[PDB]
Amino acid sequence: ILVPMTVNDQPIEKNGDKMPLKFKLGPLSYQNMAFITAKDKYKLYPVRIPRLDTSKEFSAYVSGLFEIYRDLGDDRVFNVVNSNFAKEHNATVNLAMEAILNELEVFIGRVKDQDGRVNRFYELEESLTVLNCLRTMYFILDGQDVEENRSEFIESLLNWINRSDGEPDEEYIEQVFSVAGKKVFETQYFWKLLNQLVLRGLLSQAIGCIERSDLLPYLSDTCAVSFDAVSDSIELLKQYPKDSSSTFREWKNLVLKLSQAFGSSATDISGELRDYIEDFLLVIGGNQRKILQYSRTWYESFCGFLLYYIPSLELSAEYLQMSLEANVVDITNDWEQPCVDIISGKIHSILPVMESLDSCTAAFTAMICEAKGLIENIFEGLEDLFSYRNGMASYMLNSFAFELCSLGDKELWPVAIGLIALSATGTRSAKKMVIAELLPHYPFVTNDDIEWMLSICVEWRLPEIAKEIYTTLGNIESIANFSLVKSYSWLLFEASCMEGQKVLNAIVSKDDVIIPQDILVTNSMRQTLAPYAVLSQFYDREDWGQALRLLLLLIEFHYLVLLVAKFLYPIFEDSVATVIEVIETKWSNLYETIIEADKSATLLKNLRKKLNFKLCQAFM
Amino acid sequence: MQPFDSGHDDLVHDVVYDFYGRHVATCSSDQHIKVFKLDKDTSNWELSDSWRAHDSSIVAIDWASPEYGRIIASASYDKTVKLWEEDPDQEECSGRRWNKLCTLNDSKGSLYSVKFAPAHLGLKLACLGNDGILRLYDALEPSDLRSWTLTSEMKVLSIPPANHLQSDFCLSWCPSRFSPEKLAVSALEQAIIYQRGKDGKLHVAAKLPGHKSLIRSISWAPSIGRWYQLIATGCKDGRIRIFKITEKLQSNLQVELLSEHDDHNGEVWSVSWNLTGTILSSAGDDGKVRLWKATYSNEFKCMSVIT
Amino acid sequence: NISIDDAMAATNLATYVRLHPFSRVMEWLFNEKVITSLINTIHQDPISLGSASPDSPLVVSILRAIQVMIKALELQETYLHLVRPEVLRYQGEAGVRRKPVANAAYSAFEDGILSHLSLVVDLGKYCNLGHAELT
Amino acid sequence: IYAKFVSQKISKTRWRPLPPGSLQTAETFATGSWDNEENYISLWSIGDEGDHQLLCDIRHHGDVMDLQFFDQERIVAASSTGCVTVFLHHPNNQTLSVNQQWTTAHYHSSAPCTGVVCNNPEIVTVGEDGRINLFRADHKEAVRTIDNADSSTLHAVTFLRTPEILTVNSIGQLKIWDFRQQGNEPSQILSLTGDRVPLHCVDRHPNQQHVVATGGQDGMLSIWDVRQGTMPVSLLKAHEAEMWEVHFHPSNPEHLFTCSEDGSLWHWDASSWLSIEITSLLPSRSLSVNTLDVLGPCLVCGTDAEAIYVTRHLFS
Amino acid sequence: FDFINTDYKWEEIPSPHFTYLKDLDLGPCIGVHYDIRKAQEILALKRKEYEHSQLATPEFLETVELEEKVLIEWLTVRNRANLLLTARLNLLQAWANLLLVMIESNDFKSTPKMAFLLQALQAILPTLEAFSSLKSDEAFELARVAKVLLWKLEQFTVGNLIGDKLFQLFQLCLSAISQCSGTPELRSLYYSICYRYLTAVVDTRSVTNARARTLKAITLYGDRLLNVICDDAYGSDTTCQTAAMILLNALVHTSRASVDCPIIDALNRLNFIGVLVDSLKEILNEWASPSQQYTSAKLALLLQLCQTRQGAKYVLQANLFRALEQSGVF
Repeated sequence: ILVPMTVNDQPIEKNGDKMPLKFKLGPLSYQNMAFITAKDKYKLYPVRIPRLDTSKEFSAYVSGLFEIYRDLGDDRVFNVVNSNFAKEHNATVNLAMEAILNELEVFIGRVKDQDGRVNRFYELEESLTVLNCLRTMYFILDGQDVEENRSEFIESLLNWINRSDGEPDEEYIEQVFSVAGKKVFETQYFWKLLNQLVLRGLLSQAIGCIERSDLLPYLSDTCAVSFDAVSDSIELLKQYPKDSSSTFREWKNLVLKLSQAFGSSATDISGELRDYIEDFLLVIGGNQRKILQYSRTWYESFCGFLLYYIPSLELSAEYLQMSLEANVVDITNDWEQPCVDIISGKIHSILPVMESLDSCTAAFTAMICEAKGLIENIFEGLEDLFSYRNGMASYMLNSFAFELCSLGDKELWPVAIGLIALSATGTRSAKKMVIAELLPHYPFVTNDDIEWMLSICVEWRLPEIAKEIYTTLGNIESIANFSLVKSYSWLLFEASCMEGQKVLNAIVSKDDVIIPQDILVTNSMRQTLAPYAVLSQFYDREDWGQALRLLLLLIEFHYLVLLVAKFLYPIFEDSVATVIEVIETKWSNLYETIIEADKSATLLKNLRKKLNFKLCQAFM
Repeated sequence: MQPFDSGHDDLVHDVVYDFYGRHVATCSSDQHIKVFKLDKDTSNWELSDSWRAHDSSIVAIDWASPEYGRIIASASYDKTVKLWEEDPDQEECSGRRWNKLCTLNDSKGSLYSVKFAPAHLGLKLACLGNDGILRLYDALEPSDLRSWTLTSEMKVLSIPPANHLQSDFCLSWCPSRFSPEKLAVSALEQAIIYQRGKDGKLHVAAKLPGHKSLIRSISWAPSIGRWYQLIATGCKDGRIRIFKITEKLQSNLQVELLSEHDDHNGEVWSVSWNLTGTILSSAGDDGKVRLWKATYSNEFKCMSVIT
Repeated sequence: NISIDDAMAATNLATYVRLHPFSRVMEWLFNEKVITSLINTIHQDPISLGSASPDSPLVVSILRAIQVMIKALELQETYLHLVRPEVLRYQGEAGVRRKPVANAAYSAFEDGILSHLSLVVDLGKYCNLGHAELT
Repeated sequence: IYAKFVSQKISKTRWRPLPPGSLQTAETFATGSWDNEENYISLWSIGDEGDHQLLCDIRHHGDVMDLQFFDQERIVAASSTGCVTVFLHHPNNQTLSVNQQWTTAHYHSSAPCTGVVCNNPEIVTVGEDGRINLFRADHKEAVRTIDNADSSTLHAVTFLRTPEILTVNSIGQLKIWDFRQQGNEPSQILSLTGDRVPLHCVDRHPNQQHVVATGGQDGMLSIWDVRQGTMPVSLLKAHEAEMWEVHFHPSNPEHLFTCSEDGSLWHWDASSWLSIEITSLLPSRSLSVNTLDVLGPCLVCGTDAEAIYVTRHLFS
Repeated sequence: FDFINTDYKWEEIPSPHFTYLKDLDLGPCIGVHYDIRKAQEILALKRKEYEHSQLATPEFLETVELEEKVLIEWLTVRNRANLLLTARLNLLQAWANLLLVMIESNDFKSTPKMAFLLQALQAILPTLEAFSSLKSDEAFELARVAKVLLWKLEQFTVGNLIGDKLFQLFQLCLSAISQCSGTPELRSLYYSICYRYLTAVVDTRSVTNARARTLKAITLYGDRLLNVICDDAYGSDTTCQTAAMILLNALVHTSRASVDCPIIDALNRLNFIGVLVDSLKEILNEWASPSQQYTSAKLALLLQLCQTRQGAKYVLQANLFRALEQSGVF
């Protein structure tokens, strides 16, 4: 794929000295960067990865599919309550296939409505057609024949066919109901478009196109005989069986009877209308020759064969062949060949191409194909997952996850991590490592985002990761919130300095109830003690107790000692003396500055104060 | 996402993303370092700050892990390496938003590259220049972002001839968190890998053979999920190379060549990786950028060509 | 550990299993001398236990022996499963000089005690003593 | 949808926000009344025609000009007197009290406070005095007041990204302000030229901080992108009289809701405003719909018929 | 008989909100025994991953802790409920076996034990009404006891109570058949109960009132009920198809006594007569033995439809002359 880096300013022209182009992939898929190391080339070109989906519709799609994946539970795996486990397994899986199909339809819709580019809509519909066909052929009957469940099958088939292409588009209905050079509606066109409708199961419309021109007119008048045919034929059409393969057995009976009766009877109509009515009855009766004759595309043939001839997939091999002999595969669209492949047994080798259309769809497709047991891990062996060692599906899912991580949409990160966590293969420790490396890139902003991260660190036991994340968060109010060892020590020192200099946080340490609950370390305790001391000071024996507490704190710990000395001087028995002594025993620029600020020599003043205290003790 | 002017007078050498991909650092020959911010509201890139940082041409740059703060490192032809830390208490574009935290003058030759090490090893970094001597530096006390000690010195090249303008050197650490400390180094035609030994010293654990010219770029890929390592190189001989390195003349390291690509027909100047090591990028003379994904067979295929 | 978790902590468990003396104790338990001494200590006249005091050392020794036998019968499977192969592999890989003290014929702990018939008789006779713990 | 009659003209209705990580839908809402000798702020719960329970109420002096939840338990009201009040709900005994207030938030003599928006801990107000205040919980005085910010009447305000805000006035101008700015002039003015039609309401797109919707005297809906020049990106004919409120749906902003003096409440469904099907939700006999609030599948609105309309099932 | 009580609601369990850990199922936990460590390891890994994500890990930790403390008690309560349910099932089975052995081996007169019979009927009435379509294990033990009891059968007062409950017991049977509840085995017992009820009880003003009201119950369901019975025939089970075939004979028989009939008409709309005549082919292969008795009821039913004037129309259109020729029985 060739895309223009910038369809505005292209930084090169002639081969004029092939310039050194440089490119760096960014942490965000949609924000990479290119530049050039050359003279007069100082522009920066932000480039986003070719064919990247940033849309909301896409993330919605992704979430929906992850839901289907998650909801599949144990059934997303395939075990190579006895004979029912099999049937019920297929039941739920087959249903999941329908869910995927739906989610993709919705997505495709929202793409057609909110869009700049409709190419995405077309590709997504194609993906849907191919998936409808896949379900119709492997996700309904579970290897059995149509009799096993005539209702569901014909429903899906009829659905698949009438969503693949648009024709017959009502823009073509009026196209012939307008064209003349003939009497009323009786040229190869009307009938071709009537048969087409029948072959596609579009019986309602079929009937309508008849009650449009000569149901009662030309027939009820000209030939009363063929009028009865053309009428109770429309009656049989009105009651084509779609639930009982018995009712169909009898239906084709009445139809073949009608075709024989009319077959040899009163010809009171034009030479052409005669046959034109016979063919219609043959097609309805299931004549192979005719079903092929009035078919525009192979899938019309195939569908017809299943609807009017013999409703057995045991003949699909033959049906497809005849169909392709009549109309070759139309290489205009990308869905026809894949459908042919599906029908003809070779399901595989579609994952790479679907991966080219859309990574996501391909991923989950491979996943459900593994669930069905249509593809499995043949490998049989290096301590990790993202390889060929596990499934092809595991591989595609894990790949999608990783791709989601660079998308920068925090909504999908749960999908990514979940995808990895639920991966049916790989050691819990291997996943542990992968998550340990991905999580740090989570684009958290809210509090909740962070709590989610943490919850995942808990759930997976990544204390070194959580410790790192938090470290990133820590990097006055912020510091208060934070309150590694060195940092705590520094915080302690700061608190002590503040106390020496001397609200809600301080009280909590010593809405409010919630905070107390959250709080429920050494630095913190020290600050609390300092606060208590200050409170006592604000409030003789109390003062002494506070002074004692201060001396004890100083012993546990230069600036602090100076502040203490200052406090003692301001205040200016045996225990007190002992404390003073210990302080003297314990006894740079910042300290001197603090001393100068307090005065607005220190050792001498301290000694003098000590002497005074001793004298006081002696007098007592 | 339209182009924009860097604000540099002389040619720009390196552009690097921060951890979150929302910030970018640029360094040019006009001896300036510019930092751009990606405004949330208006999805435009807008200059956060510019400033003169070296006496000579600044060739390399790099951001440190966010868990150590906002730190950038620069290497210049003035034989030095400087470290800077963003001071959020300054106006943007004031030229005073990033304070020098230190300078490393040990190099006696110009410097071509500087790369921070994986966060799980502390503030660490490496540099290489004309002197052909790789040097590792460590900020031993994460509190003192000035306390930069020299952790190691290794002679990559042995006899660099005094008459060659034709010089190139590149660095790239192994990002892997669950793999023994190691880093890749390119020097002219050669490309060798170093690994931490039990003795806490760097040893040559292997070489990436095949280069028939100057190696313009190299980068170790994030091995998230894999058990092996992958490093790519953009040579002057016009070939991209991707090597698979597994650890099972004195090595514990195996070396496979996974791919070779000449699609560029000319020198490959830049080689870069995904955040997941899922996509590999290459740029060269043809004025084109190519994105590569790995096949199921572990071969590499071009998933797109930008121009 | 080795199947899901990484191979880092494996060395810790290996060193624990190799240095802990549980393996040597289990190996000694398969010796005939040990079980013979045990059944000789448990085989005593009834008059002594009858005239002895509840705090007599004989009763305490018999209780400790029964507890050791119970622990051995409980842990024999775990040992034979997750000790013997690892120790043998380590001895084969590295260089260790150890003397075997176990009997290969005694595939289990029951093989060495199935040859004593008076054990059950003594255990049944010791029920008329009144000691709750011993009973 | 159903109506309940509550014996006072309802100027404002707001859902109580749901607890973080709640899977329930909105069940409790606040009302403010106008045009009575005794106006009230009232809290109501809906039981599972609905059953409504009056939880508590409190007299509000002045007409309730605007009302917003600040958090689960705190409700901010703007009075015609110019007073701005934070009411506190006490769930334990179902009472309302006055938590804090700024009685001179707006003044000339008295000047109505016309609009309030909350981003805890911040509260921003505008009024007929053309004053713009930033208040913070538990701070007695405004953090910042932009005195004589607008020479026209300010009718409503929204945050863009705090401390940036956008106001709308009686001559159809959108003005952008920052509480760090010097002076009393806006950083940017947007307006539709021709008739200077008064704008009565504004809402910011929940995801796109650059996009706002406004409602006018002429009933029209305008969509604006403040990076896209001075005129609206979209101008859409709507109601037959004033549009009083406009709200983007908070979680799916492809849906937007408007109400009018003409007695209608419209649900606009664009499922983008930059780059539509409309359903009118109330019956044909309605008097002015003054106010609405939407959260998840829940809509509440208040009318001059002394009626509250509710649905808890907008999308089912 | 006081251990059967649904007021405790051992089956119903109050499910908390569980805003988080909701996706954590009990797959690897599960002899109903849900291991707690299998979920403990999963929730621990999830907590570690969330902590590594670095997004409000300290605050939201208590939420996960309390969710785990609630999940452990949830698992214990589920285990205890399963144990109580299996214990009640075993006790009910033992009681049913005892009652069957008592009723069967009892030479004492029946008129004195009629009091205990009516008491047991009154006691089981609410039990059946409470477990008519909830579970298919307790009804089995209680469905067969009523079957044999109905066949092993001042006087006016007793006759009214019996006939009254027999009418009420007839409703809950057709109600279960219309919904296709339980296994084919349990569904077969209901056919025998309704069979003798429509054959002996109903079959004289008192008879007209009972016959009239009886047909009303059948008409209430309509094709929904007959559709289930028609599907049971020619099925996999051997005894269900036999009882179902014989049941249709009693319905059409009692309906004629009440010149047309709605029961026979419904069978034609459900395509029952069509498939029934088709099975007539190869009858020689099918014909004491279970297959022999089954065919007897099959041909016996067709004989009844050929007695009413309306049956000839639907039966003749089935082309039965060509169906009996391919079998070569003659």
